[PDB]
Amino acid sequence: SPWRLLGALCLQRPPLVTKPLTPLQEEMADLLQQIEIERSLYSDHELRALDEAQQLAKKKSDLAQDLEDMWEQKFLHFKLGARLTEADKKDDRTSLHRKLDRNLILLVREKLGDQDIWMLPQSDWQPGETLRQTAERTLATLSENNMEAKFLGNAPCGHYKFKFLGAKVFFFKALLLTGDFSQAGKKGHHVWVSKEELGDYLKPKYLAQVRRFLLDL
Amino acid sequence: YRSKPTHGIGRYKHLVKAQVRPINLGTDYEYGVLNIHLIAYDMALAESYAQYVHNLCNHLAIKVEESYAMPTKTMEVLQLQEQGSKMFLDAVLTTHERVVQISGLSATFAEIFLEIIHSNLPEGVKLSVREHTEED
Amino acid sequence: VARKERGWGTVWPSREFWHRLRVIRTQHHIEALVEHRNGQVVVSASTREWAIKKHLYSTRNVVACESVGRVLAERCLEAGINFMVYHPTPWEAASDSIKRLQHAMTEGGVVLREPRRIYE
Amino acid sequence: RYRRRAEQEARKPHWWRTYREHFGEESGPKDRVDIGLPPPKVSRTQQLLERKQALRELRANVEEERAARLQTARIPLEAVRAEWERTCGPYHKQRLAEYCGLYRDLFHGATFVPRVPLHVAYAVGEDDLMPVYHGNEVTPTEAAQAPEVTYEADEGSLWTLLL
Amino acid sequence: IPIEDFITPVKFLNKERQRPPVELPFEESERRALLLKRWSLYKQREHEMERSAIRSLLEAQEEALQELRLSSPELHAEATKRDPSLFPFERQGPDYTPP
Amino acid sequence: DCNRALLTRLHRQTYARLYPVLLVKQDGSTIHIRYREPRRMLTMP
RNA sequence: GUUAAUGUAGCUUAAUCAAAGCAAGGCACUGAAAAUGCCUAGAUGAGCCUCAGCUCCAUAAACACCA
Ligand SMILES: [Mg+2]
Repeated sequence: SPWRLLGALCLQRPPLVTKPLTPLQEEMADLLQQIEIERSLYSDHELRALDEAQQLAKKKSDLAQDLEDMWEQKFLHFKLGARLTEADKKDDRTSLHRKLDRNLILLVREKLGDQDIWMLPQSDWQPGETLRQTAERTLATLSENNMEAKFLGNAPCGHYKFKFLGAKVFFFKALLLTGDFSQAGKKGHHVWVSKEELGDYLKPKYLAQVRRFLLDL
Repeated sequence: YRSKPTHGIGRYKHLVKAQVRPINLGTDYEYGVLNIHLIAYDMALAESYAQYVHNLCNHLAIKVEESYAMPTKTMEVLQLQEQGSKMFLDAVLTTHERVVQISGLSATFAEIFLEIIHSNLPEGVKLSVREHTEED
Repeated sequence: VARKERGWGTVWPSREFWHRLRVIRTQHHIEALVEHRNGQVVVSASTREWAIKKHLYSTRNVVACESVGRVLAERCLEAGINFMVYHPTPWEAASDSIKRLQHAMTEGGVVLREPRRIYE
Repeated sequence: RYRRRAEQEARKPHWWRTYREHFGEESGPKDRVDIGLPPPKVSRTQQLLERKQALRELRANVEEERAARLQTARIPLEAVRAEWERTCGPYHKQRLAEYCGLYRDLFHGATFVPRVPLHVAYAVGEDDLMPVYHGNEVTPTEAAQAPEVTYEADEGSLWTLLL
Repeated sequence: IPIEDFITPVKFLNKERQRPPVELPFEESERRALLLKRWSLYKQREHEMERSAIRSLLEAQEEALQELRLSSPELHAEATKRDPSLFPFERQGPDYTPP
Repeated sequence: DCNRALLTRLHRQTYARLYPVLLVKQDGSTIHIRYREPRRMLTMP
C-alpha cells in the first residue's frame, strides 16, 4: 500500500470592517439605547445645559448649544473611508482588498498534464518533513509574496483521501496578519473568496467538504 | 455498623472535596494554565465579551478557574494646538481590562477555540493569550 | 384527636401533619398535589391535565399557578378536606407565583396551617 | 434539584430496613381484582391531533398573551369541572375512595373506576341545594329527605342505586 | 495587589435628581416586551446554529485526525502535540472605517 | 459573528449618561466608544 | 446494488387521565459565573393502508462501486 503524501492549506483572511445589523438587532439596539438613557444618572453636559436653561430664564426676568453646534460642524465637515472597496470595482475576485465585511480564502488555477485542477492551495511533503513546515514553506514559496500569517495549532484542520496507490490531502488553517503580494498582475490565478463563492467555484468533493470546517460567520 | 451489610451507607466525604504545570506528553498533549486578556476602551463591551467567553467555556466543558478584572489605566491625551505653537490641549480616556483563566486544553481544542473567539470578536476589542505568570 | 407524626427535625420539611400541600414546578408544568403522610396523593390539580390545559395559555406562567390554586381549592372542598400544611422554601415564599397560589387557595376556603392536636 | 432526586430515591424498594417497610404502606404491592365498567375506547392519534390544533389556536391569539403578561386571567371553572368529570375525574374519585377505604369495607379487595358520574343533591329549602361530592361533609338535617339523583344513560338501561 | 474599578465614584452621589420621570403607554410596554420575547427566540436559534457549527468543525477534526492516524502513525506523533507558537496569540477586532 | 456581544447596556446600578462617540485613533480607523460627553467625534494624535 | 438496525426536541419518558422529565435559551438581580425570580421555543422521519402491515426518504455500520 504505497502512500502519496500531500500537505494542503486553508488560508483565512481576517474580516476587516463590521457588518450591518439584522432588522431585529436594530430594533433591539434602539431599545437598549432608550432604556440605557432611561436609567442613566444626569450628565455633566446636560447639567450645564439644563441648569443654565433655567438659571438664564431666572437672570432675564430679575454654553451647551455652542458645544453642540461646534461638534455638529466638526463631525459634518469630516469625511470617512468607504465601506465598499469591492462593489465600486464590482469585478475583482483576485483582489486581496476586496471584501471588508467577511473572511476571505485563497484559490488557485492549475492545469496539469493529465488533469484540470481548481485548487485550494496545496503542498507536497517529503517523509522527513513535518506537515507544519511544509504548509509554511509552500505558502511563502508558491504565492511569490511576503506573508505574515500566524498559524494556530500543530494539528491539521481537515482531511480528504484520493486513492487510485493511496493518497492524502491534509488541510491546515492559517490566519493572515499582513500579506504583501509581489507581482499583483501575475498569470497564476489567485482568487480571494467568501463562503458562498467558495461554494460556487469548487467542483470536487475533496474541496466540497472544506466549507464543512470553514467558519460560516 | 461494621459487621452489617449496610455499613458505610452514609459515607459521603469522598464525593465532595473540601480540604501550576502544563502537561505535555507529545501524543496526548495537555497545555493548561492559560490567560485570556480582553482589553478595550468601553466598559460595557469588554464586560459583555468577557461574559461571552466565560459562558462559551462553561458550555464547551473547558474548565474556567478565575475570572477577574485588571486595574483600569487612565490615559491623558495631549493634542497639539495650532494657534499657540507648543501649546497643548487635553482629552481624557480610559483603558479597561478583563481576564479569563482556563485550566486545560488540547491541541485540537486550542485550534477550535481560537477560531470561535476571534470569529466573534466585537469592534474595538483587543484579544490576548498568555501564560499564568503575571504580576498584579 | 388523631396522631400526627412528631419527629424528624434533624431533617426537612416537618413530617407533622395530616395533609400537606406540595407544589412542584417543572420547567413546563405546575403541579399541585395534596398528600397524606402515607405519601398517598389524595387530591391534585396538574397543568398536564387536559381540562386545565385547554382553557388557558402558557402552562408555566404565574397565571397558571393562580389557576391551579383555584382548581385545587375547589376540588379540596369537594373532597371534604379544609386544612393542610404548606412548607415552602424561603425563596419560594418570596416568589409571586406561589404567593398568588396561596392567595387563590385561601379565597377558595382552604386554610393552610392545620388545627392543633388534642391532648397532643 | 437535590431535594427532587432525594424524594425519587426515597420511593424505590431498597434491600435494607426502611421507613416505608415498618410504617405500613398498607399491603405494599397488591394485585387488584377489578370489577369495573370497561374503559371508553378512544383513538390516540386523532385526539392528539385535535388537542394540538386547539392549543395552536389558543396560543395564536394576541389577546391571550396580553392576558398572560399583565397577570389578568381567569379560568371558567364550571367548564373545567365538566371536562374533569368527563376525563380523569373517575380516577381521582377512585383514589379518594381508596383513601377513605370505601373499597376496603365494601368489596374487600376490589377497585372499580366510577365510569358514570353520579350527581346527588339534597333539598335544604326551596332555593337551596346541597351537593354530595365524594368525601364531602353533610348535616343530617339536610339529609332528612331522599335526595335528587342524576346521571347520563339512554334506555335499554337498567340500574340499581344503593345508600 | 488588588484595586478594583467596580466602585461607584463620588461625583455621582447628589446629581441624582436629573432623571426622575419614566412613563410608557400600553404601546411602548407591549412593544418592548413582545420584542424581548422575539429577541430571546432569535438569540436561541443563534446559539443553536453556533453550537452546531463548532460541532461540525470538531467532527471534521475527528475524521481528519483519525484519517492521519490510520495512514501514518508518525504523523499523529507529530501533529497531536501542541506547538510553542501559540503562547502569545494576539488578534485585533474589526473596525467601523478601514484605514 | 461580530455583532454577537455588540448589543448591550452598561449594567452598573448608579452611572452617568453614556453617549455614542466615534473615535479615530491613528490609522484611518474608527471605533464606537460610549462616553459621557455628547460630542459625536474624537481623534488621537 | 447487498446484509444487521433504525428513524421520539440536544440525551433519555410514556403511547388505560397523557406526548413526560432533564438539559438549553432570554430579561431582572450582584463584578463573572452560580443560585433565585419573571419569561421562550420546541418533536412521534415522509406517503398510503388495516383498525401492526406496504413502500419511500435519510442517517448510520459495513462492504461492492465511483474518482
Ligand atoms: Mg395522547
